[PDB]
Amino acid sequence: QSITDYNYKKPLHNDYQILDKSKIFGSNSGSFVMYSMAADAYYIYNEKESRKRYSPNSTYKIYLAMFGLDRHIINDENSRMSWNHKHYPFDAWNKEQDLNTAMQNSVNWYFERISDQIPKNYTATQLKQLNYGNKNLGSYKSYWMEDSLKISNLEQVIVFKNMMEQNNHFSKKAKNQLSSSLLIKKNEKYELYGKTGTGIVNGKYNNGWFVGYVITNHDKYYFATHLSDGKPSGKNAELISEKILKEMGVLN
Ligand SMILES: *C(=O)[C@@H](NC(=O)c1ccccc1-c1ccccc1C(=O)O)[C@@H]1N[C@@H](C(=O)O)C(C)(C)S1
Repeated sequence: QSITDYNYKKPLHNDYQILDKSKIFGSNSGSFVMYSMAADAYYIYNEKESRKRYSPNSTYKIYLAMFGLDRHIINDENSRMSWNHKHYPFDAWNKEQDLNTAMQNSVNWYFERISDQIPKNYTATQLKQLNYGNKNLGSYKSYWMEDSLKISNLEQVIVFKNMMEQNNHFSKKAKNQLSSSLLIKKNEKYELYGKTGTGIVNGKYNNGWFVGYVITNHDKYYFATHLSDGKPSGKNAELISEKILKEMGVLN
């Protein structure tokens, strides 16, 4: 909307390292950002592109889940929601959900039902405290889905790291419940947590995301891949993230 709604220009006062992951990105365009907790350092492929703000799409379900937990819309004993019989094109959406199944299968209606219960003033307060991108709530409907609210790839990392790692307003039990819903892979070497997002505009992919974090025995890393062109889907952003993280030594 405004002059600053499409970019993040705040300096990184940290140590940062330029990466070249162009061979992994291939015919896709976008950026990758990682932050290491132990190093207090950022690692960025395509820094210019990492500061452009895009709709977060389904990655904002991270924040809707945290808000839903914070406001006691869902909890640790019961995060179940019944299906209202509206037919969806995916069978995984046509059934009862809890936080885990909704996050895993990116069930939009579950998060929409959460958002409907959240008053605009609370969201505005939270996006301000979190420094969430352009903080633009617009019409306040599905404002995170190809709409007013935009965030950069660099901000996806900073905002998620700060939300989880600072001693703040969100409880440890909420943070733990969200983490459980985001767990993708666990083995002897690492735990990988994350969430995809895919935007579709006029039948074409236009905006792919995979935002998450890795816990190893030595460190914790927050990361995000954004795709703006080529085949810009969440699925592809996840594949790219895994290839990059592997090369960097984060996954062993
Ligand atoms: C998350 O971003 C999300 N996005 C969408 O569903 C979406 C966004 C914009 C336009 C269309 C759609 C969409 C996708 C699938 C089916 C129907 C529709 C629609 O509204 O017509 C949900 N998350 C994605 C992810 O990558 O995790 C998803 C593709 C699983 S769907």
